[PDB]
Amino acid sequence: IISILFKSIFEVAFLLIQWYIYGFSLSAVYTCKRDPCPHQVDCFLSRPTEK
Amino acid sequence: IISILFKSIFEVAFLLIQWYIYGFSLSAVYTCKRDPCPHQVDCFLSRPTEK
Repeated sequence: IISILFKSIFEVAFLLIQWYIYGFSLSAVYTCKRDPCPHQVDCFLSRPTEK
Repeated sequence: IISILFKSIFEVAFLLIQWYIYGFSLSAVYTCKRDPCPHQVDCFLSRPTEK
């Protein structure tokens, strides 16, 4: 029973991190605001619909 | 005297137009905010000091 608890705890813990980090959809255009790039740039993904 | 005052008001009008539009010093980096470009770009001039 302890193993069956741990299997579900790991499963819901991995679902929560994916919900927090990425979302559940991918747009086609990303806007990036890092260095050494200037003010704001646009980047275009690869297969946003098939993923 | 009417010719002289006409040429002086023309002179001061052109000085005021140049003060309003350009200023009196060119920087070396311009920030451009126009379509069809993306969000904000920056363009480098040519000889900003000799001008």
